[PDB]
Amino acid sequence: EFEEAFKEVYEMVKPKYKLFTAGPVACFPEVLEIMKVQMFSHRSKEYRKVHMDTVERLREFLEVEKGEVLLVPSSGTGIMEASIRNGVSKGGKVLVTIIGAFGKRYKEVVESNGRKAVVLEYEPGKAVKPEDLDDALRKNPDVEAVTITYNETSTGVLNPLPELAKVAKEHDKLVFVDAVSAMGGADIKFDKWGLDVVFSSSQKAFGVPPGLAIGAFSERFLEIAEKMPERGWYFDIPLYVKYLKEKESTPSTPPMPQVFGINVALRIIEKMGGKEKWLEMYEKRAKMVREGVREIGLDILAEPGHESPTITAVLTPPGIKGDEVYEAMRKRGFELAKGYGSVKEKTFRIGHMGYMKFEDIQEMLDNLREVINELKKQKGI
Amino acid sequence: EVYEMVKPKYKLFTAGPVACFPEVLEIMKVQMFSHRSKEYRKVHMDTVERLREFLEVEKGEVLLVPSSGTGIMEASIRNGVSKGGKVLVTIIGAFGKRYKEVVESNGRKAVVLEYEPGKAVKPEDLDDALRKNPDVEAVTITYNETSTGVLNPLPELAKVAKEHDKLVFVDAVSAMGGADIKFDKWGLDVVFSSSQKAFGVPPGLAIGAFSERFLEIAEKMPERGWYFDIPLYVKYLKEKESTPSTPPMPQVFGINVALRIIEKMGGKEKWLEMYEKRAKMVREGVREIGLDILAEPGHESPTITAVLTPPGIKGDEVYEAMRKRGFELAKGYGSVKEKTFRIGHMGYMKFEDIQEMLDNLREVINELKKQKGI
Ligand SMILES: *Cc1c(COP(=O)(O)O)cnc(C)c1O
Ligand SMILES: *Cc1c(COP(=O)(O)O)cnc(C)c1O
Ligand SMILES: [Cl-]
Ligand SMILES: [Cl-]
Ligand code: NA
Ligand code: NA
Repeated sequence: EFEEAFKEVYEMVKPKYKLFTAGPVACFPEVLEIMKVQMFSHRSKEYRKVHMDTVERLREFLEVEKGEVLLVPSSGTGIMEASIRNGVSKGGKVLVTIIGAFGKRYKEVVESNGRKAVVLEYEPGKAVKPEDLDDALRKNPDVEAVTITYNETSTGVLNPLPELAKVAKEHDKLVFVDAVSAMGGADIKFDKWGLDVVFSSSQKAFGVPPGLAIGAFSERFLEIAEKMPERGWYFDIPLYVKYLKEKESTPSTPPMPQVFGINVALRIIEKMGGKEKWLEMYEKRAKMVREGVREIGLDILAEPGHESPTITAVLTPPGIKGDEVYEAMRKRGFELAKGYGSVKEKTFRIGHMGYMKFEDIQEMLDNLREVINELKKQKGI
Repeated sequence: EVYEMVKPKYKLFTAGPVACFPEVLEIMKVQMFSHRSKEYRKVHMDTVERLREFLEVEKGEVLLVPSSGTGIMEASIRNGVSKGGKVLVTIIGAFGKRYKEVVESNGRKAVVLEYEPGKAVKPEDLDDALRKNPDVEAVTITYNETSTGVLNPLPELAKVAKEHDKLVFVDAVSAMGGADIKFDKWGLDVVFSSSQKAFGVPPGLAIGAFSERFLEIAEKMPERGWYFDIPLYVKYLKEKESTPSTPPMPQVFGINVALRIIEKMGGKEKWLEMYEKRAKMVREGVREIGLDILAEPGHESPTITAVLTPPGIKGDEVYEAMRKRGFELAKGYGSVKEKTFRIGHMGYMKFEDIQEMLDNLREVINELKKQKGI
């Protein structure tokens, strides 16, 4: 009846580019289709069934048996905040490992919530070393938890989580993991690696629209949380666990479309053969992108052996800014990602998450080569 | 596979989420892109601007937040009330109780002014409560209590609060878009809503409006966090025309479509009159069946009605009975979930759909009475 109301907004949001973004990312058509289904009550038997099926699929995917998996109505950073209000004493110290922009965000989340942050920082492109963590924990024995950015989206680096988590546990510390750009793209074995908190978002490796956060919490974390004073209501983890058990839903209204979308995404992974084959696909995309930029004669930021399977930070040739590549590719129909953080000018990024065909990547790379050559000639280099 | 579990199977008269317009559902499936792109910044600001217009906000700030409405309920407390500070929480239903829970769980103290389900807060009672509670920093008001179908006299209540120089926090989750709101004019300091009620958009997004006074306090408020740091959201809106973290883009697009629909129908005035017309139709419809509502005279909600079931009949029975007829109403909520069931009148629903729902409700009531020997 109000076609024009729809058409007016469509003109602003209609598909314009082939997406190689850092999040949100291109969603699979099956996911987009479920996003338009009519709503109904989140307290209904119909919804409770879907909410729980999604949680079950995530417990399987994340290999969680002893801990709890929750769906939260917020972006991933919501659980980042939750980890601090629930698992660290007021004024308590947190050893925040920083290898990029999001490690810095965790620090801000720690401090803004009344906790203290002890930093172990590296230059963009480097990954945290287990030996340095052990060293840091040695001289900072009063810290209660350690945060690890599994996949640093600003640098295209994947931290060696298993080994880092091992070291943290040897010091009997809580392990908090920001896996926003890692979950669904890099493996996570929650119980086995001894993680206490891991969180992610719907709009990265899972290829679902933004609006939902996914969290997994250990028994150890939950025991501390239920006794943690003034942790609030919106991110009261024990409250969420109680609602999941009793009402098979969330305390407040959940982002239903995104939940349906994640369920579809999990079924897609199952259809293709399971988690292993899905992660294999991600590694093949990453490889193709890295090898492709290498052919063009460009270097990447990530140190060898720690390259991200979800995104690559490419260093621009001398005299060219990341923004210039971003804008030039857009004019050719390709949306990459601007550099982020302290390397925003010396790099641009290429995401390889969500709906992405190998042929589209190849086409993107051929256009990038021309963009690079043209910018060089343009500037006389 | 998933479509089977979520496919449409009921005519919706829910308490939230609600039935969304076809236009809104269609925009919900558009492909995503960066929330840091020029394309998204344009849509984010257009939506915020249409909301500032709708809410009549000029001096304050309007924000879109990645959370359900309760998220801003929490934000109001962490940003506008000193730690250990006192808040006068007015309660007339289940959600007033939630605000109380949010106040206490965040380390603040709640002073309660509570009424039995069906009643509305009286400006005179609020005035007396405030005189006896001088240390109170803010007053919370549930504009539209969804569990009882009651609309509080916000303008008059906000008036009293300001007379005592208190901050005015308003839970308008089931009110915004269904009952008028004049932010600047009424002196409100915080008002928040969700996408899944009167606006008829899927859940996942929260809307908030904040006054200069509130922001001044928030900026100096220690340890208010990051996710609900209002001044941070204002800064990102101003500089990045987006949110600090990733926003629920589909729902933002949906709210924009919804606001354009309101415009195309004649504007806010005509939209609100449409809501009152719908509510009046439901109230007379149930009263014609021989039923009464819970809301006290003059405080009937334009978005939802709490209907008292006949003696011997539970609200749940009517809910399940209607479901078998293809109609989805709402179970009673709170301490009256047995004596009442609810009929929401939000989102997409033609007057004819309401009539068809009312006719089936009549047969359902008689069928229930008959099987119960009534
Ligand atoms: C994208 C991202 C975040 C923020 O996720 P949101 O959903 O916007 O809150 C945090 N950490 C990392 C590593 C990310 O890539
Ligand atoms: C539905 C409702 C809420 C909660 O809204 P959410 O989006 O689920 O957080 C709060 N208050 C009232 C009056 C409501 O109707
Ligand atoms: Cl609810
Ligand atoms: Cl961001
Ligand atoms: Na602009
Ligand atoms: Na602006």
